[PDB]
Amino acid sequence: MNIFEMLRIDEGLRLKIYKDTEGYYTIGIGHLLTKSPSLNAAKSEADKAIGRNTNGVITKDEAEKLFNQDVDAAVRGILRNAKLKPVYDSLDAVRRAALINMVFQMGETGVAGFTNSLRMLQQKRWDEAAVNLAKSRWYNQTPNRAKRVITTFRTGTWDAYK
Ligand SMILES: [Cl-]
Ligand SMILES: [Cl-]
Repeated sequence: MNIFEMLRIDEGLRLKIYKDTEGYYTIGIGHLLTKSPSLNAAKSEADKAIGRNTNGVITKDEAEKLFNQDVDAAVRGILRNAKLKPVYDSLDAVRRAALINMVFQMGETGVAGFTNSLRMLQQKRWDEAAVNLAKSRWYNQTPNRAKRVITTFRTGTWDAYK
């Protein structure tokens, strides 16, 4: 299992514009297009992202290409963030995939806001960090995905995904 396969299980793949769990326009593998309510603003962002007139539909290839960039961006965002980088550096390979996953879903800003859990992860206090992460809108809004990410952090194994 690896980050790509992990995120592919969490986000799924849709080749036509769709609405995410929060109601925002998305396409592909969890690629957010816009938080605006307009399907047209959504189609525009899609064409700009792909480089062609898409009419809100893309191909598998196009989807994976966006996915590749977005994982790359997630990692570089972590490495560039003063709050995130130390945490990341401190973690083993599996748990790093868990933090990338959170960043991909909620952005660098959001994750960075998990001050206490981050501190507990740095300290390697798995069980306590897992309890802290669960007290969040995140866990309440997408509980199954959250449990999977959280177990990854608690265990350092891919069990939740197997
Ligand atoms: Cl883009
Ligand atoms: Cl969920």
